[PDB]
Amino acid sequence: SVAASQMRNALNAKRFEAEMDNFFALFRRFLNDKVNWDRINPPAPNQVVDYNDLGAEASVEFLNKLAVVKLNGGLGTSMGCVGPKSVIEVREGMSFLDLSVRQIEHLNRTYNVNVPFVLMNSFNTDQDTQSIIKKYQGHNVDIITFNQSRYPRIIKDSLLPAPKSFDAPLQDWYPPGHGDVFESLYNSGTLDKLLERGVEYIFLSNADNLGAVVDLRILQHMADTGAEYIMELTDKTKADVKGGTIIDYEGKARLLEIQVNEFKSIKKFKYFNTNNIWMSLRAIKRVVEENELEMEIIANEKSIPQAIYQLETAVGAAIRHFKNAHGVNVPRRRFLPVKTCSDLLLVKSDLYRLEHGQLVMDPNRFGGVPVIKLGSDFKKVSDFQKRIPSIPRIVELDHLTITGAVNLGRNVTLKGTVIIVATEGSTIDIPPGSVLENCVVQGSLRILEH
Amino acid sequence: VNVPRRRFLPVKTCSDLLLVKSDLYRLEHGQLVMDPNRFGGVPVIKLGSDFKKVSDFQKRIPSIPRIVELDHLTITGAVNLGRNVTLKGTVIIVATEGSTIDIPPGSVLENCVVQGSLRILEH
Amino acid sequence: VNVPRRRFLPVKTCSDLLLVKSDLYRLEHGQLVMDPNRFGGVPVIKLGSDFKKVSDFQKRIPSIPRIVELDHLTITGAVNLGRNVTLKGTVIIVATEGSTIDIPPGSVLENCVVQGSLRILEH
Amino acid sequence: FLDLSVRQIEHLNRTYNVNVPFVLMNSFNTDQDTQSIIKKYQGHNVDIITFNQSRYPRIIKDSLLPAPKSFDAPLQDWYPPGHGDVFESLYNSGTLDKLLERGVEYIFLSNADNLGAVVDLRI
Amino acid sequence: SVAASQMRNALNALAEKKRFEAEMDNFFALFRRFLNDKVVNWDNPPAPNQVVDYNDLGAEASVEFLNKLAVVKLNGGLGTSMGCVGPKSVIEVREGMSFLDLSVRQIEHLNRTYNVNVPFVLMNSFNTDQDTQSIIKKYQGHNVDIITFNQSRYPRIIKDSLLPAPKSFDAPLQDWYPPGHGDVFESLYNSGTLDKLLERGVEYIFLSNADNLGAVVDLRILQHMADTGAEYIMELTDKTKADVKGGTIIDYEGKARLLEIAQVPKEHVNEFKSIKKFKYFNTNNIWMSLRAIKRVVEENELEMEIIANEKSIPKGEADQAIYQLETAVGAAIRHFKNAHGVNVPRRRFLPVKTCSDLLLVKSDLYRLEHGQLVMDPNRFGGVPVIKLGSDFKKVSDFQKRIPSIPRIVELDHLTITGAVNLGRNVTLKGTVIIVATEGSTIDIPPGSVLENCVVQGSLRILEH
Ligand SMILES: [Cl-]
Ligand SMILES: [Cl-]
Repeated sequence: SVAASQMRNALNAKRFEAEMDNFFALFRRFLNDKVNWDRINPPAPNQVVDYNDLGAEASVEFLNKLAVVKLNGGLGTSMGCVGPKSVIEVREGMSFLDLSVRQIEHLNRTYNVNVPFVLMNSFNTDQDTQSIIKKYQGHNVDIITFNQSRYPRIIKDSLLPAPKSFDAPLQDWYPPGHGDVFESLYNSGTLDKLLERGVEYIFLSNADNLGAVVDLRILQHMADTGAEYIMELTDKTKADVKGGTIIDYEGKARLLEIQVNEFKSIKKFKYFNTNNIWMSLRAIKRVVEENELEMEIIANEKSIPQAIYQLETAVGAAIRHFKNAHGVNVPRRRFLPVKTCSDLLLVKSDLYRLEHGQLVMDPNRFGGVPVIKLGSDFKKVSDFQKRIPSIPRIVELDHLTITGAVNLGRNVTLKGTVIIVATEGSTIDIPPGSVLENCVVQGSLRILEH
Repeated sequence: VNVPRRRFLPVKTCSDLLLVKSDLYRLEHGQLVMDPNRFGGVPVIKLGSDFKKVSDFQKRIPSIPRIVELDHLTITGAVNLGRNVTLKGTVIIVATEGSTIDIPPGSVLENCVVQGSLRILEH
Repeated sequence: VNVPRRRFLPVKTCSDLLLVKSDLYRLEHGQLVMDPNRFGGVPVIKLGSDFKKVSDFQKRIPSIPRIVELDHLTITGAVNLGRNVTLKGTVIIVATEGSTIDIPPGSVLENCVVQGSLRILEH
Repeated sequence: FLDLSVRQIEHLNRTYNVNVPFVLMNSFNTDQDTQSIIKKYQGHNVDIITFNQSRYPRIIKDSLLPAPKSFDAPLQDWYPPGHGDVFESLYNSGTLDKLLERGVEYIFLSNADNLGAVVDLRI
Repeated sequence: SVAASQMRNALNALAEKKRFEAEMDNFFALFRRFLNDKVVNWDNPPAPNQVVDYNDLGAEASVEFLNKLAVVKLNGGLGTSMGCVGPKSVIEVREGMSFLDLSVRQIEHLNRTYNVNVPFVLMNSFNTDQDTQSIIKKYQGHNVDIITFNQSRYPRIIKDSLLPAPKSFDAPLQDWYPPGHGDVFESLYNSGTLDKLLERGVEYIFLSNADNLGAVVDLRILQHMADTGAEYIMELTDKTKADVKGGTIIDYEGKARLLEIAQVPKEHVNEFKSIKKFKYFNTNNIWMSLRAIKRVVEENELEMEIIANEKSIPKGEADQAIYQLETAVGAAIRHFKNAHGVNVPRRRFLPVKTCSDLLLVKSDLYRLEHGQLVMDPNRFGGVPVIKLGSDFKKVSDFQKRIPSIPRIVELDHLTITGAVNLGRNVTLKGTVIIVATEGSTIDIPPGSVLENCVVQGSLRILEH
C-alpha cells in the first residue's frame, strides 16, 4: 500500500519543520518493521568491567569537563500527583530536584568548581519547571533547561496525524522516548552551549534515580580508555527479570528486552541497564550530523478519550555507533529509582540516612534491599501518607505485601516475610509498636480514640 | 562435601509433599529426578494449618497444580484447587475468616493476591 | 415457510453480541457460518444489567470465552472474565449483592453454579 | 518413603550384582509397626536389618527425678533420645559387630524423610 | 511371586458336618490371579447384531415358557448409608409398601393372571440372611413360592502379610466379607439352589437388584431369549448424562464382553464416555440359562475380571489394612452361547440408591398398579434429574425437611444444597436450583410455585 500521504505542513503556523522530519523517519521504518539468536551469546569479560577493578578518581581538570543531564519530562500522575515527578517530596522536606541540586552544590564546594546541571523537559513539564527552578536562585549552581521533541499521535485507523492545527490541544501530541536526547540536545542548541564552555563529557540519569551520583573513578575509567559511551549495569535480582540486558552480539555490543526466554535465568545473563549512561558530547554531535542514528523503533498503543500509536526510541538502542562502547558493573546503591509509593516507603525508611543530598544505606543491613508490594489503596502519595504517616522499622525485612485498607501505627517493626490482607470492604488498624515476623495477618480491626 | 540440593529433599510438612508430588519431578528407579527445564531453584511453598493433615491436604488438593515457573506460594484458610491449575511467579490466596475459596479448574494465577469467598457446586 | 434457525439470528442485547463474536461462528462472504462440529442448537445466553452498555460489556469481557460445547450461560452482578475462559454445558455465575467475581484466566467451568466474591489483584 | 528406599537398594543390587545391607534404626514408638510392614518386602533380593535405639526416662522439672516409677510405666513418661543415639544403639544392640562380621567397613546415614539421600559411589 | 504357600496352608482354619472347604477353594483361585499384576489393547463399539431393539421383538411367551422361569433378586445390600438398619429391600418405598412387598405383589399377580406358580428366589449375605428369614414370614398365606440362599463368606486379606485377617472360623464379622454380585454362580451351585430349580423344570432365571423397582418379568424378552437359544441376555437402556460411570457393551474380537471404567487405562477415557458411538449401559437386568450356569462353574471356566478393594477394619487397639477382591455378574458374559444385549426403555431401570431417588418414586409422577410404579401417561419428557445434598442423606432427615413431597410433573431438573425445608403443596417446574447460604436455613413457604429459577440466601418462617 505504501500510502505516500503526509500533513506536508500541519498549520506550519519557528523551526518545527526540523522535528516533523525526524518523525516521518520513525514513521517510515514503522511501516517496514511489521529478533534472532545468531550470536546472542553472553557479554565478554572485557565488555563488562567490575567497579572494584577501577582505580584513581579524576583530577578537577577532568571534572571541569563534565556536565550533568537529568531526564525531567515525566509527570507524577501514576503516583496521583499533578506536575513533574521530580517535584514530589522524597524525605525530610527534599524533592528529587532538591536532592539533585544539593548534590551539585556539595561537588562545587568540595572541589571549587561549577558543574553545569541540565534538565531535559517536555511540553508537559517545561513551564512548571521554569517556575519551581526560581527557588535555587542564590545558591552557586548553573541550571540550564531545554525542551525535547513534541510529535503528533497517529490515529490507528486512518494512520494520519491526530492534530489538525499547530495549536491543537495537548491530547493529540506526545513527547517521544528518553532516546530523543540526541536530537533535542542538538536542535535546541544545548549541545553547542556545553561545547563553548569546554564540556566534553555528559553523565545522563533519570530524575527518578536517587543513586545516580557523579563518580570520579568511572569518569577517569571513561577518558583513560577514550570510550565514547559507558552504561552502568548492576546484577539481576528476582525483581529485574524484565528490562534491558547487555549482549556482545558479533563483536559490536548491543542490548535487548524481547522466543530466540532462557536468559530470564539469573545465571548465564546476569546484568541489567541502570540507565546511568556516560557519553562523549563530541561523539553525540557527529552520529546526529552523519544521520548514523536509526534506532530500534518502539510502537505503543493507547486511547485518547480514538485509538492511537505513539512510536518512541530508547537511549540504550544507540550503543552500536560509539568508539569503544562497554558497560561497568556497579553496586545497587547507584540504582535506587522511585516509580511507585512502594519505592517511596523504602527510601523514607530507617534503612537510609541523608548525607550531602545522597541516600546512604545502613552498614548493618544484612541482605539485599527488601521487596515491598503495596496495593492500589497506596497508589496516590496523599493516600500513602494518610495510612502510613510514620514509616515502619524495616531493617531485617525480606518481603512485605499489603492489600486493602490497612493503617500502620507509629514504630511498627516488620521482619522476614509479612503479608497483611484486609477483607473486601474492611479496614485493619495495626496497633502502634506491633512486631510482625514471618506471618499472614487478616481480618478487620478498628482502633478509635476512647 | 558441598553437594547439589537434589541430595537434600526432606519432607517435614504437607507443603514439602506438594513439591515432591508435582510435575517438577519424575520417579526413576526409586529416585526423584527434577525437570531439566526448571529455570531457578526449588519453589517456596507455605500452606496454612487447614493443610496440616495429609487427609485434609488431599481432600483440598486432589490434583497437584503445575508449578514449573512458580517462585513463591502462600495459601491460608479453606481453599480448594480444581484440576490443572497453573501457578507462576508469586501467588498469595487468603480465604476470609470462615469462608471457602474454590479455585476453578484450569485457573492460571501469576504474580497476584487472590481473596474472598467463592463456592462452585454441581449444577 | 418453516426455515432453519440460522435465518433468525438477531442482535438486541450484548448477550447476542457475545454469541456472534464467539468461536461458534466464522465470517464467510459477509455471512456468519456456524462451526459444522457444533452438536446442539444455538446456546442460550443471559447477561444482567452490568452488561447492558457495549462499553461495559467489553470492560468486563475483553476476550470472548470459548463457547462451543456451551448449552446455557447466565451471569448476574459484577462479573469479570479473564482471557481464554472455556464454558461447557450449563454455567450459572451469581456475584453476591454488591461484590465482584473475577474469573481467573484459563478457567474451565462445566455444569456448575458459581456464587460469592473473588478479587484478583496484581501483586 | 520406605518403599522408595527399598526400590533404591534393589536397583543398586541388580545393577552391580551385589547385596548391600539396609539397616533401620527404630524407637519403641516405631519398632513393631516396622516389623509388621517390613513383611511386604519378602521375596525381593534385599537384606533388611532392624534395631531399637535407647528408651530414656523423662525428668520431672520440679523434683528432677524420673517420671516413670516401674519398667512397665506407660509410654508417656519415656522418650527416644536424639539422632545422636546411633553410636550407643549400633553398639549396645550388637548391630555394629553383625555389620563388621559381613565385611562392612563403611555406613551412609540418612533420615527416612530425605528422598534425595541416594548412595553416591564418587563420595 | 510364589508366597501363596503361606495363604494355602493358613486356609486350613477349619475350626462340623457342614463345611466351607468349597468356598475357600474358589477364593484361592481369585487370590492366585490377583498376584498377577498385584492393560487393554484399546481395540470397538458393539455390532448391530449384539444389541436388539426392544421394539424389534416378537410376541409374549405362552405359559409353557413362563412355567420354565424363576425370578432371582440380589438382597445382600444393607440400608446403612440411607441411615437405615437391616436390608435395603425392607425399606418403605411408597403407600406402606417395601421393595420386597412390591416384588411379592408382582409374583401374586402374574401367578393369578396366567394360573402359574413362578418361584421367587432371594440371594442373601451373612449381613441380610436372618433378618430376611424373619420378615419373609409375613408372605405366609398368599400364593408365591419363596426360596432363600446365602452367598459366600470369604476372608479379608491383611495387606502386609497377605494372610487371612481371621484366625478362627468364629472370628468376628469384621474380618470376613460377602464377595460381589458375581458370587451368584458359585452360590447357586454350592448352596444346592441350582439343582432344586432344575428339579422343578425352571431352565431360565431373570436376575435383578431388589432396589430396581422397574425390573419386572417381560414375556417378550423371555420369548426372544428361548426363541434364539441365547444363554445370556443383558438389558441396556441408553447413556443420558447421570450414567457415564458404569459398564457398557463391547464386541472385542467377534464375541461380546463389557468394560467398566476400572479396567480402562489413564488415556482414551473421554472417548469411552461419549454419549455418541457407545450409546448404551448395563441395567443389571440379566436373563441366563440355568443349564449354561451349571457347566461354566463345573468345568471351572469362570475366571472373571477380579476387582480389588482396600479398607481399614478395627480388640482394644485401633485399625489394620486389608484387600477384599470381589467379582461382577457382567464379567462372565464371555462364556455363554450367543451372549448379546437388548435395548430396553428406561422404565425398566428405576433404582433407589439415595433419598433423591425416594423423592421421585414417592411423587405424583407415579401410581401403584399391581405392585408396579406406573408413570403418569401425560408426563412430557424423560425422568426428571434430582440432586439433594448431604442434609438429605438419611431417610429420617429427608422426611424431617420434606414431609409433603412437592408436585413434580413438569419438573426437568431439581438441585438443593444446604439446610432447606419445603412447606406443604410446593410445585416445581422446569429447572429449579435452591442454595442455602453457608450455615443458614431456607424455609420455602407452603404453596410456592418455583419455575426456571435460582433461589439463594436465608429465610426463616416462625409461628407467630
Ligand atoms: Cl444356605
Ligand atoms: Cl421349591
